[PDB]
Amino acid sequence: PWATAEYDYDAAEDNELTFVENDKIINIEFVDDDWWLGELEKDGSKGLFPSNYVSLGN
Repeated sequence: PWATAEYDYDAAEDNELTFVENDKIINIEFVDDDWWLGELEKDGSKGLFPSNYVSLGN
């Protein structure tokens, strides 16, 4: 599925995404309970992000 960011998230590590509220994260992979892997719609970057920063769908 894809999701919409509810809050800005700033990466703190090289393997993380950085995004702002309302950005879409696509091709989500549920690799962990608290951290998911995804791809930004806006630029194709991929990485980990804390799951509570997004909400699936629109």
